[PDB]
Amino acid sequence: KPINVAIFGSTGSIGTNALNIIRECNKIENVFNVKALYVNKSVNELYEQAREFLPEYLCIHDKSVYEELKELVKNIKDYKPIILCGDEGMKEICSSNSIDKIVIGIDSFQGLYSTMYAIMNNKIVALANKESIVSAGFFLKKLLNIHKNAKIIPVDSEHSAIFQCLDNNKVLKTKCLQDNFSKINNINKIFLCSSGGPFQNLTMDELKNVTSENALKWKMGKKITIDSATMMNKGLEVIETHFLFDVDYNDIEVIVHKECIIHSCVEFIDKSVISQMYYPDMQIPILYSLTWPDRIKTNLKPLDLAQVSTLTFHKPSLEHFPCIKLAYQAGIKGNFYPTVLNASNEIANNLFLNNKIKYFDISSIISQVLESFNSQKVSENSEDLMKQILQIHSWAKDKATDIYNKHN
Amino acid sequence: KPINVAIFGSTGSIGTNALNIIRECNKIENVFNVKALYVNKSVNELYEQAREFLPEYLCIHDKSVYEELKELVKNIKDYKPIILCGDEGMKEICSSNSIDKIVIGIDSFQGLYSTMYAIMNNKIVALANKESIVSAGFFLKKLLNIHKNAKIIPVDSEHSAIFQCLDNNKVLKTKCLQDNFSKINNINKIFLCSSGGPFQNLTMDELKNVTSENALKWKMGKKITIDSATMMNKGLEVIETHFLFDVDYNDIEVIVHKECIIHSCVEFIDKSVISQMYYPDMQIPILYSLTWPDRIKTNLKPLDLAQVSTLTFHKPSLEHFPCIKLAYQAGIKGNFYPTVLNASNEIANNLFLNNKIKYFDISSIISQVLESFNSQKVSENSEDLMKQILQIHSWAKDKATDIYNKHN
Ligand SMILES: O=C(CC[C@@H](c1ccccc1)P(=O)(O)O)N(O)CCCCc1ccccc1
Ligand SMILES: O=C(CC[C@@H](c1ccccc1)P(=O)(O)O)N(O)CCCCc1ccccc1
Ligand SMILES: [Ca+2]
Ligand SMILES: [Ca+2]
Ligand SMILES: [Ca+2]
Ligand SMILES: [Mn+2]
Ligand SMILES: [Mn+2]
Repeated sequence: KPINVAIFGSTGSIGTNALNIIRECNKIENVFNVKALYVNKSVNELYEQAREFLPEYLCIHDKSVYEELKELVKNIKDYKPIILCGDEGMKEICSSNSIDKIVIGIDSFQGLYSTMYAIMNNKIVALANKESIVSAGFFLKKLLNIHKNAKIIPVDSEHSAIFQCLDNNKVLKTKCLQDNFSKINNINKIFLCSSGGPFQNLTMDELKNVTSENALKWKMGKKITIDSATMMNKGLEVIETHFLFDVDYNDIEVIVHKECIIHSCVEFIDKSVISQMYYPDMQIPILYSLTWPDRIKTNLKPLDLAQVSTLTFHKPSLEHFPCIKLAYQAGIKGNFYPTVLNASNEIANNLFLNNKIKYFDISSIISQVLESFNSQKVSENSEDLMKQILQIHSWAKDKATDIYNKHN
Repeated sequence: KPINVAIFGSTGSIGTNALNIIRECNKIENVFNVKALYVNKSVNELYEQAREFLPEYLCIHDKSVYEELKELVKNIKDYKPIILCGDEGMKEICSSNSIDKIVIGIDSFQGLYSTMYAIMNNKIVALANKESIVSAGFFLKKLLNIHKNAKIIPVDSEHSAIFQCLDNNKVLKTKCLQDNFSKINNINKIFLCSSGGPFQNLTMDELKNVTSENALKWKMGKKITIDSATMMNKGLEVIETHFLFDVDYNDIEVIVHKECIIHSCVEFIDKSVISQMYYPDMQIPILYSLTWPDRIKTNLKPLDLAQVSTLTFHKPSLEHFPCIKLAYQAGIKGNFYPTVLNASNEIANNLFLNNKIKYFDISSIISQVLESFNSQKVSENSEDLMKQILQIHSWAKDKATDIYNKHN
């Protein structure tokens, strides 16, 4: 009767917000069972969660802190969890029949690999790791066509908004990433809303001088904060929209909505538009991913629209935010160009973060790596397709660093 | 297969807008069959429509122009329609096995009356007439429980918006006007948007002396224009919301949205808000009523959110717009108080339209009638209940007139 959940990345932002909303929903009735918690290396934080939630499974990716975890957990009386580590631990959790739904709030390799294993085990995947969809969208589509009872349910706020705007009567006849999703759902176009970031109103001359300290002074992780500032975040979310909802790139419109109340909107084929709105918020997207197709009661503050008073919309300047254009171009090229976009941006974002390059150098580097890449035939074998994605991702990061080194 | 529709009141505003969107949609693909057209007395307008749509049935209410109708239709070649008159003709159309959906674009007695026969024949009724729901909501609820396959689908723009925000997998477990509709749809609260009418920036002293000319100089009929100016239209729509969707009065909030892009919003139990938006428009509400639970392609202009640029929201002042408070008071009292509100407002609206009373006298009269009414035992018998509604409607109109004459 309870929804049996695993949280991958349980000490990160998404994971901690998921546990917060689960704790609240479990106050009176047993709505969720927290079956498994996994972290990369935050052993002390994981032990504290284990004390509270007492999951059946605990897993830590970094095997150098496996013994530390086991020793900490011994102190919990009358608790004998299955304590695991590394990729093998992740696969064991994903394979458990006692787990229904998996929240993926880790990035990078562990994120893509856990997503893949969750799908291979026909789970419901509440996916918060947009970079998995960008890097490997065609591969995830292939896997979801094999593993018929698996589903990706979006958690990224804008994509949760789009999903909520749809009619569940139609959504239940398809699933995200499936060919023809937009036709079954009568989707014409998507308005993808953005905060615009901190640099949205600067002149070109001002924008040339910005630094990461300017971008880092709503509070989020450093990487995403930089991607919000360049609007590369939105570019990555355009690609994510294309894959999740089978919407053509020409039918995805970025709109800057600085109040961040409308989270995104869907235009249907009759030209009616449905939007989802709330304060900025991750509890609603996370909870909805775990309750869909139902909703359950929360104690969140109700939206006071009269207090909000004013909502504004404008189109972003592609001269000021060239990362948007690069993402459209990569997405439209398809093949492995999104993989290359993602990987090159990882390097360029970090160089800017660390004060090694200027704002317009971010897009310069990314553009040069995209122009250097040559289309490759897509492997038919799933395990070889994954190998190819990893090869291309590593090549694109090394290529970005080579461009930096040569200019330097 | 095609959507088989009858239009009641086919030369009125709703009826011509219905025929317009049917015509435009049929140019894209032929999906609607107009099976019947019924008009009050525009004998030559009905002829022109029959020429175009060639329905199986034609009906005119006024027997005086009945013969003239038949004369005109002889001139259409290879066209043998069934041509009917009056209430008898309306009942014959509603009983046709050929007709699935009936648009009610008429008012008064004939308005509630045609709605009743459509329900008794288990049809889909696209209902624009809020005064029917306000005045006779109990009779309609009872009828909808006798005739289980009948459904009312709302066309009033705000109520269509609300309905469009829902997941039809949940809607299909219930229907409009059913007890528990909001609980089954997980609805917590409604934002009922309003244009605010012409008087939001007026002071109390300015309102004291406004005239109907000030109200009548978005273009609509006189009665609803005056209701928009006093915000009694919104008050009626609050009661309509309560009946259609079973939302408690303390969970319906009126919000003034002068741009009229967001047409209304639904807050679910998780606090997520979903809204419908488009240009001001009656084509989408009418079309959705006929396509529900599907959507079809239109050639309407797409919403350009960046061009709209700014949306604003504020709370209405109850001191400036006392009709709003009277509507909530009547709705919360329940029983036949809504019937009394509607009927007394019909008289007061017309008194102001004809320069016989001032703006605050409208609410004064309505308030005095409501205070004179005493709750009635609600008949369990459907026929007796309809008689009660008619008796109370008549009483309230006469009481409003009595109050005006005693002061005058
Ligand atoms: O992609 C993102 C971050 C980047 C986007 C953003 C930024 C600020 C607000 C809204 C959107 P962007 O439009 O600038 O690319 N979300 O999905 C953020 C969600 C967090 C919402 C929240 C929770 C707590 C406190 C405050 C904001
Ligand atoms: O109740 C109504 C009329 C009263 C409300 C109103 C008035 C203007 C705009 C929006 C709403 P109110 O909020 O002032 O009470 N609708 O449902 C009107 C729908 C027609 C929309 C449209 C179509 C064509 C041209 C222009 C406006
Ligand atoms: Ca160690
Ligand atoms: Ca929905
Ligand atoms: Ca298209
Ligand atoms: Mn996002
Ligand atoms: Mn209305």
